[PDB]
Amino acid sequence: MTREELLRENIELAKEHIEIMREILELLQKMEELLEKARGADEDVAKTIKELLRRLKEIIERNQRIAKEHEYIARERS
Amino acid sequence: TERKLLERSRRLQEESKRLLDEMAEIMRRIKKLLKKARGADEKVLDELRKIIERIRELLDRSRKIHERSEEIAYK
Repeated sequence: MTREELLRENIELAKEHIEIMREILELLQKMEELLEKARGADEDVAKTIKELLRRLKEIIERNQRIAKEHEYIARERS
Repeated sequence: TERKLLERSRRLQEESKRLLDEMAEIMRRIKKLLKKARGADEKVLDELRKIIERIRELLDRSRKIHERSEEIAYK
Protein backbone atom coordinates (compact mmCIF):
# COMPACT_ATOMS: atom_id res chain seq x y z
CA MET A 1 0.00 0.00 0.00
CA THR A 2 1.07 3.51 -0.94
CA ARG A 3 1.43 6.18 1.75
CA GLU A 4 -1.55 8.14 0.41
CA GLU A 5 -3.54 4.90 0.43
CA LEU A 6 -2.66 4.15 4.06
CA LEU A 7 -3.69 7.63 5.21
CA ARG A 8 -6.96 7.33 3.27
CA GLU A 9 -7.51 3.98 4.98
CA ASN A 10 -6.84 5.70 8.31
CA ILE A 11 -9.64 8.11 7.40
CA GLU A 12 -12.01 5.34 6.33
CA LEU A 13 -11.27 3.50 9.59
CA ALA A 14 -12.04 6.62 11.63
CA LYS A 15 -15.29 7.18 9.72
CA GLU A 16 -16.24 3.52 10.13
CA HIS A 17 -15.51 3.73 13.87
CA ILE A 18 -17.82 6.73 14.22
CA GLU A 19 -20.66 4.91 12.44
CA ILE A 20 -20.07 1.92 14.73
CA MET A 21 -20.17 4.08 17.86
CA ARG A 22 -23.41 5.63 16.58
CA GLU A 23 -25.01 2.21 16.09
CA ILE A 24 -24.06 1.36 19.68
CA LEU A 25 -25.55 4.67 20.83
CA GLU A 26 -28.77 3.70 19.03
CA LEU A 27 -28.73 0.27 20.69
CA LEU A 28 -28.16 1.74 24.16
CA GLN A 29 -31.25 3.94 23.79
CA LYS A 30 -33.23 0.87 22.72
CA MET A 31 -32.02 -0.86 25.88
CA GLU A 32 -33.29 2.04 28.00
CA GLU A 33 -36.67 1.88 26.25
CA LEU A 34 -36.94 -1.84 26.97
CA LEU A 35 -35.78 -1.48 30.58
CA GLU A 36 -38.36 1.24 31.24
CA LYS A 37 -41.12 -0.71 29.47
CA ALA A 38 -40.60 -3.77 31.68
CA ARG A 39 -40.21 -1.40 34.64
CA GLY A 40 -43.64 0.14 34.07
CA ALA A 41 -45.20 -3.22 33.23
CA ASP A 42 -44.03 -4.76 36.52
CA GLU A 43 -45.29 -1.67 38.37
CA ASP A 44 -48.76 -1.95 36.81
CA VAL A 45 -48.85 -5.66 37.66
CA ALA A 46 -47.64 -4.93 41.19
CA LYS A 47 -50.40 -2.33 41.60
CA THR A 48 -53.10 -4.75 40.43
CA ILE A 49 -51.84 -7.42 42.83
CA LYS A 50 -51.60 -4.92 45.70
CA GLU A 51 -55.30 -4.06 45.42
CA LEU A 52 -56.31 -7.68 44.82
CA LEU A 53 -54.55 -8.56 48.07
CA ARG A 54 -56.41 -5.70 49.80
CA ARG A 55 -59.79 -6.88 48.52
CA LEU A 56 -58.72 -10.34 49.67
CA LYS A 57 -57.77 -9.22 53.19
CA GLU A 58 -61.06 -7.42 53.83
CA ILE A 59 -62.99 -10.47 52.59
CA ILE A 60 -61.09 -12.63 55.08
CA GLU A 61 -61.71 -10.39 58.10
CA ARG A 62 -65.40 -10.45 57.19
CA ASN A 63 -65.15 -14.24 56.87
CA GLN A 64 -63.85 -14.55 60.42
CA ARG A 65 -66.63 -12.25 61.64
CA ILE A 66 -69.14 -14.69 60.16
CA ALA A 67 -67.33 -17.72 61.58
CA LYS A 68 -67.27 -16.31 65.11
CA GLU A 69 -70.97 -15.47 64.75
CA HIS A 70 -71.67 -19.04 63.63
CA GLU A 71 -69.90 -20.20 66.79
CA TYR A 72 -72.01 -17.81 68.88
CA ILE A 73 -75.15 -19.19 67.22
CA ALA A 74 -74.25 -22.86 67.70
CA ARG A 75 -73.65 -22.12 71.38
CA GLU A 76 -77.04 -20.41 71.71
CA ARG A 77 -78.96 -23.23 70.01
CA SER A 78 -77.55 -25.72 72.54
CA THR B 1 -86.18 -19.45 68.92
CA GLU B 2 -84.63 -22.23 66.83
CA ARG B 3 -86.14 -21.14 63.50
CA LYS B 4 -84.85 -17.56 63.67
CA LEU B 5 -81.30 -18.52 64.65
CA LEU B 6 -81.24 -21.23 61.98
CA GLU B 7 -82.20 -18.73 59.27
CA ARG B 8 -79.58 -16.36 60.69
CA SER B 9 -76.99 -19.11 60.26
CA ARG B 10 -78.43 -20.08 56.87
CA ARG B 11 -78.13 -16.48 55.66
CA LEU B 12 -74.50 -16.35 56.80
CA GLN B 13 -73.57 -19.52 54.90
CA GLU B 14 -74.87 -17.84 51.73
CA GLU B 15 -72.60 -14.87 52.45
CA SER B 16 -69.56 -17.05 53.18
CA LYS B 17 -70.04 -19.04 49.96
CA ARG B 18 -70.07 -15.84 47.89
CA LEU B 19 -66.94 -14.65 49.69
CA LEU B 20 -65.08 -17.96 49.33
CA ASP B 21 -65.89 -18.04 45.61
CA GLU B 22 -64.67 -14.45 45.30
CA MET B 23 -61.42 -15.32 47.08
CA ALA B 24 -60.89 -18.28 44.76
CA GLU B 25 -61.18 -16.18 41.60
CA ILE B 26 -58.78 -13.57 43.00
CA MET B 27 -56.12 -16.22 43.61
CA ARG B 28 -56.57 -17.57 40.09
CA ARG B 29 -56.31 -14.02 38.72
CA ILE B 30 -53.22 -13.28 40.82
CA LYS B 31 -51.63 -16.54 39.64
CA LYS B 32 -52.30 -15.53 36.03
CA LEU B 33 -51.00 -11.97 36.43
CA LEU B 34 -47.71 -13.36 37.76
CA LYS B 35 -47.42 -15.86 34.89
CA LYS B 36 -48.19 -13.11 32.37
CA ALA B 37 -45.68 -10.75 34.00
CA ARG B 38 -42.99 -13.45 33.97
CA GLY B 39 -43.67 -14.05 30.27
CA ALA B 40 -43.43 -10.33 29.51
CA ASP B 41 -40.19 -9.94 31.47
CA GLU B 42 -38.66 -13.00 29.80
CA LYS B 43 -39.57 -11.39 26.47
CA VAL B 44 -37.81 -8.13 27.37
CA LEU B 45 -34.75 -10.00 28.68
CA ASP B 46 -34.72 -12.03 25.45
CA GLU B 47 -34.59 -8.79 23.44
CA LEU B 48 -32.06 -7.13 25.75
CA ARG B 49 -29.88 -10.24 25.36
CA LYS B 50 -29.87 -9.90 21.56
CA ILE B 51 -29.16 -6.16 21.67
CA ILE B 52 -26.10 -6.82 23.83
CA GLU B 53 -24.66 -9.45 21.49
CA ARG B 54 -25.00 -6.94 18.65
CA ILE B 55 -23.20 -4.32 20.74
CA ARG B 56 -20.43 -6.77 21.62
CA GLU B 57 -20.09 -7.76 17.96
CA LEU B 58 -19.78 -4.05 17.16
CA LEU B 59 -16.94 -3.95 19.71
CA ASP B 60 -15.25 -6.86 17.94
CA ARG B 61 -15.11 -4.72 14.80
CA SER B 62 -14.10 -1.68 16.86
CA ARG B 63 -11.15 -3.67 18.21
CA LYS B 64 -10.33 -4.81 14.67
CA ILE B 65 -10.34 -1.19 13.49
CA HIS B 66 -8.06 -0.16 16.36
CA GLU B 67 -5.86 -3.20 15.70
CA ARG B 68 -5.61 -2.21 12.03
CA SER B 69 -4.88 1.41 12.97
CA GLU B 70 -1.90 0.36 15.09
CA GLU B 71 -0.65 -1.71 12.14
CA ILE B 72 -0.69 1.35 9.89
CA ALA B 73 1.16 3.41 12.51
CA TYR B 74 3.87 0.77 12.98
CA LYS B 75 4.89 1.07 9.32
